[PDB]
Amino acid sequence: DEINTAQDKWHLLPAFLKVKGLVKQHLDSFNYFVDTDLKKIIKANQLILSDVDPEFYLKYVDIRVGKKSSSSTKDYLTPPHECRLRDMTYSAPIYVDIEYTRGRNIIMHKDVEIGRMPIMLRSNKCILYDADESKMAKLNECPLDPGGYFIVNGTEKVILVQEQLSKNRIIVEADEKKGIVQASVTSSTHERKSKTYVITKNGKIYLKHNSIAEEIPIAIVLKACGILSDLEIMQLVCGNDSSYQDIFAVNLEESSKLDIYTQQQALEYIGAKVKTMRRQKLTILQEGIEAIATTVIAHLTVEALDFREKALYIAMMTRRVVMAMYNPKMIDDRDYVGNKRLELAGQLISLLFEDLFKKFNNDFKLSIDKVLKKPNRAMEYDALLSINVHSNNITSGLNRAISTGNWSLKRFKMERAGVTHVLSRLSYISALGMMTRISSQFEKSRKVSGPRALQPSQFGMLCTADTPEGEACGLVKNLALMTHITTDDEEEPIKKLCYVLGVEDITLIDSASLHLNYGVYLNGTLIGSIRFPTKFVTQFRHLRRTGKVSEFISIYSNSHQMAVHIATDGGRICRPLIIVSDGQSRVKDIHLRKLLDGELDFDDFLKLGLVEYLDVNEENDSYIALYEKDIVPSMTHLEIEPFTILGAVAGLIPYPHHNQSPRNTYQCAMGKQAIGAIAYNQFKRIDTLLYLMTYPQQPMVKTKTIELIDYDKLPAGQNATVAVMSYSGYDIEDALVLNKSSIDRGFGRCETRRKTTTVLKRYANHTQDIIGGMRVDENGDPIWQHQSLGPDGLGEVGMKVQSGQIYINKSVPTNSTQYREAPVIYRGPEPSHIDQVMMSVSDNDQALIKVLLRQNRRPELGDKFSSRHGQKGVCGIIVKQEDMPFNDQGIVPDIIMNPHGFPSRMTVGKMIELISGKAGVLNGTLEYGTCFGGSKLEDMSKILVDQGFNYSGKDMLYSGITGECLQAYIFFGPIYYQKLKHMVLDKMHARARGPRAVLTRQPTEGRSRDGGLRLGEMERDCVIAYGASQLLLERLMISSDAFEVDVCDKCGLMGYSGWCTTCKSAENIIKMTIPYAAKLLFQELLSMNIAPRLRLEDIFQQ
Amino acid sequence: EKAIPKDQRATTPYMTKYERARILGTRALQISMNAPVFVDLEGETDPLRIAMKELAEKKIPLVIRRYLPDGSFEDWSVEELIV
Amino acid sequence: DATVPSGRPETYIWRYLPAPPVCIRPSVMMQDSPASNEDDLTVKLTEI
Amino acid sequence: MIVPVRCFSCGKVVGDKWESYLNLLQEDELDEGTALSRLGLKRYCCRRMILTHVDLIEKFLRYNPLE
Ligand SMILES: [Zn+2]
Ligand SMILES: [Zn+2]
Repeated sequence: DEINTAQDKWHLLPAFLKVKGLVKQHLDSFNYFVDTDLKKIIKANQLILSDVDPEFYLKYVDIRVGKKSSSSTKDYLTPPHECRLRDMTYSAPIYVDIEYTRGRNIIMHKDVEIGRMPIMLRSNKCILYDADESKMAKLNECPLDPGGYFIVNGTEKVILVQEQLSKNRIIVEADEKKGIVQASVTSSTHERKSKTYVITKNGKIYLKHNSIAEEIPIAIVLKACGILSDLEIMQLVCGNDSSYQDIFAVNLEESSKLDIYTQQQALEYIGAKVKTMRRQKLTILQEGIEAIATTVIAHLTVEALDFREKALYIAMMTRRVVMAMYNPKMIDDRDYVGNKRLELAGQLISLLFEDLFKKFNNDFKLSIDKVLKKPNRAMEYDALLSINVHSNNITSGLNRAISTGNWSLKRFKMERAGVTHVLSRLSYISALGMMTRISSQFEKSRKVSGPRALQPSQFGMLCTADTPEGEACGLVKNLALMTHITTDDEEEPIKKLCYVLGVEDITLIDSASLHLNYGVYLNGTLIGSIRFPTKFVTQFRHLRRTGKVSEFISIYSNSHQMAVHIATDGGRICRPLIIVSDGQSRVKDIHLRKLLDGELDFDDFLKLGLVEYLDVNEENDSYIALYEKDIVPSMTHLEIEPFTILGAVAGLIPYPHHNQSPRNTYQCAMGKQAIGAIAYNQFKRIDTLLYLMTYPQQPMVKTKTIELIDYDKLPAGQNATVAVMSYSGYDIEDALVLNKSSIDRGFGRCETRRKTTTVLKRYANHTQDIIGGMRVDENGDPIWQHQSLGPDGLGEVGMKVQSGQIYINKSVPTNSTQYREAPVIYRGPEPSHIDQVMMSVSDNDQALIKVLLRQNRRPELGDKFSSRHGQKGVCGIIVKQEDMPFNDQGIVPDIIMNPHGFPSRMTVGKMIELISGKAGVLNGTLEYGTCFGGSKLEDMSKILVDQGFNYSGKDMLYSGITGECLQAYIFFGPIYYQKLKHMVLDKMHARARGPRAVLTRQPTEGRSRDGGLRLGEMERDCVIAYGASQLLLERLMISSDAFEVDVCDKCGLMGYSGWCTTCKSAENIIKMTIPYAAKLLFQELLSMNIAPRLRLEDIFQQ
Repeated sequence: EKAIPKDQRATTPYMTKYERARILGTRALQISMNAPVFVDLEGETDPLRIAMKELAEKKIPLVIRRYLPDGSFEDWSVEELIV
Repeated sequence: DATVPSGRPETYIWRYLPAPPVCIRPSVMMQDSPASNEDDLTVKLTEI
Repeated sequence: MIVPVRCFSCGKVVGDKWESYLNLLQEDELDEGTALSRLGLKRYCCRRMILTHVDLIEKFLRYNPLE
């Protein structure tokens, strides 16, 4: 049956994901790091030298990760799951070759190790790279695990994708009330990162820099940058425009208002304010400081007697400020996805490694100095011992940064946290959506919803539904399904190609005609003007399509600002689109036939110029068609598949285009919390917490994304027979009615698995902990606390452990001979079972114990369920099967969903899912609820009628309690339901009296520490508004912290034991009750010398 | 500090909700401290329910002292305060 | 008000530092090392 | 993991149908619908129990720790 390209073009998406997976940002970045950036760091810090002994140079000639040149095969790595079990870092050694000179004129190589690099899972260096599920089984790895994260100390850490503003790009931003216009560029070079503002103050444009002490008049800076004619300054920042010249004439005149100027004079004016350089090279404080003042003023390094590039950069920035002054709305939008760059795990680790390597080299040079600083006996033999002992700092720094997420980089001088997060293992989709997560840049002024807003420019780049609730809402964003993050491409050959294509260099042109033709930019930097900009852009795109230039290079022509921009940097988000030429799509189904045949993979669609990547800025010039059936000749591109605008997690929702959007976002939140299957090795894992469904079912109505991301292989939920009807009155406000005997048969059954880790650590006095125990009573019978312990003192595998029983019998030395008991007690409301006890050693030689406790859970009142449409709700009643309504065949619902949850939430996709799933089970087929598609409702109705059911899914039911026909037909069929991790068994908490804080004497704050429930200021306001004074006293003072203090009636100072201890009398000591917090406040005030003296009076005596 | 005579009392002759709640609480506290009661319990063992019965029979022996903002007060026995 | 002692304006000048009760600045048992750890206010007053 | 013994809704025994359904699909290949109806799974709840089951036990057994 012949290929119909209007429907088979979606196969480009599976072909794309077959070679560029969902976790590809991480894998590609780590591969690029360990394959080029390590070499680049080594080349940068190639030689480390000492002041003394010029007959000594230590060279860094080659670096490698995980492989020596002694053996062709790679080094043996401990498998990642073994690292997870033993709480080790999954790492590979960092091998370098060294040229260090011997005293007797000897030059030699070596292959030495300078630490361990943590290896991202499924990277080039990972043992899991190219394993075929048999190697995966042998290694105890799930083949469906995404990879893309690290195992440091047994913990799965993902370095989340970070979203920042584009570096080295100008952002114009106006203001109101203040009436300033501020254009800023963040110049992030390799060695420095500085911001160069161009402010407006009192109608005059100024330049502001962190290094410069004062804001400088702009015409002074333009003269200092070789543009001194004072007429071309006007021709550079205004051109021929009466308004702009009028705006800028003030600054033109203020150039002279100080004095008339030459270039060197303006340079001197610049140099008089450059603050300092930590008092080194002090002999340069002259006109010769302007040079580094101007070469530090931006990211454009000028290394000669020409300032054309920097001068025109400043002039263009000033022109932008002037255009914003004349016409607001000519400012850049900081929340536009074209202005954002995504930095990745590879770049992060590259910066971290370069800094740790610099610290390593500094310390190594100092150690070399110490070794060679002796008069005699200074043999060069084994200069590498200090490298055998100082190599651990690289390993330690990498491990610490990945483990804590704190990145102390001194060179760039910033301390950022939250870089890495623990890989959430709540569900398979939870891990997958943890990957493809993007954290937005801090200091966003979170008081506003500017960045929190969903941008139209994120279409097909970031998931439209996968954003969190709570505080983070738009601050966390997720990658869309079919995207790509560009890589840094070299701008030098591209600039040469631009010159070849008709761009006259920026030095051959005059100022008068500069704003007469389009100017060609390159990463924001003007490199010349172009005649026929559209022809230039077209030829550049032809070169990109034919493979002459890189496909991640984007060109776009801006018409308001007459410019042709070319971007080559990494961190741009882009997606493939089918090129439309002459009103025709270029795929035309012969390529689709070849693609389905197996040859002609996705990258062939680029190597033949049938598809191309567009970043956000190129879409500003494109004209994209959603479907081939609506291509017009004016269009430029065709969508490969419009549902790719949703990410991986939102791809679980069936018919998301029939729902109100907040419900889709809520499902994005709930699916990550769905209990289901975790991995094929989920029983070999020993994890801190793991919720597993006993009988997972795959959804009756899946989507294309579900099978793309393999959620149908590890599903989280069950297909509940659902009747949408009001019932029993325990299903009001989202509460659910659950069928007992569906629960009895295993519906909604799940287990909790929790891990407890102990270390039998070693001590300075040659002592260690022990697991001795299992003591008995007189009969020889084990005592109750050791009932399920076993001879070794580690809870037996298979046995039930109840609250109070010991499952690890850890004895600690009393003088770390004698052993104080520190047993591990099970403190659980409900009994657990011991299913795994793992005995092992950690990397540092000492025993490691892990005991996994499993707890089977049966659904109860207050357990939380959700239906992929944001309709969550607790179980409100569990009724017997006979009380449930039944149809003609005796089918009873497993769940009853109240009908009042539909009219306001407007989740029509849930109804369509019910009908599609019903027709699907009757027909024997799984149906599809793919976004902007899926199984058609009328075809499902045809199946329902052909099977004997009503087309609308409404069966006539009988009441279970009366037996009569219900007077309404009931919407009745299968719906996919998820049991969420939130189970009332883990939430129920009750405190009468327990631990109190040592400081405040108030009940603890932790549900685990038997804490009390805070009665806050708003509850206090409510109780005051009731006028319940005695209740106020009881709740706040008497039942939180009541202290019977002794108060002196002469000095208002609290004493003790009826002793004023300032009057030393015991005469005037009154006894009264005050909050211990008040007593604490008085004692703290007395500390600061403040004397809050209490004045008393008799309660009675009228 | 002066007691306004029962002849001329300006405040409400109606027990307020706060006065009722406080009277019940005080009387229940007294009963929980084994104070004798003046109603037929009929199986009641809870001091608050006993005190509610006494209030329903208007048998609570307490006096409301209503201080005016100037400092003077007037005394309203619980029996005379109408509910 | 100079009726009472300490109403003098010279008492507002730090001349004697009162050391707060250790209850105000408690020492937490079994934190990190087996050796007992102290707290910020106590360390500061030791410096003083 | 392994096929439920009983349909969650009706309580019909479906645990003796999984191997025979697999055999009907693999050998003498039939549609899923006809294979389900040939086993007596007429009610759609019973059909769901077999049609949507994911046989994770066969994957979990690849990680046998007592090989
Ligand atoms: Zn006193
Ligand atoms: Zn059934």
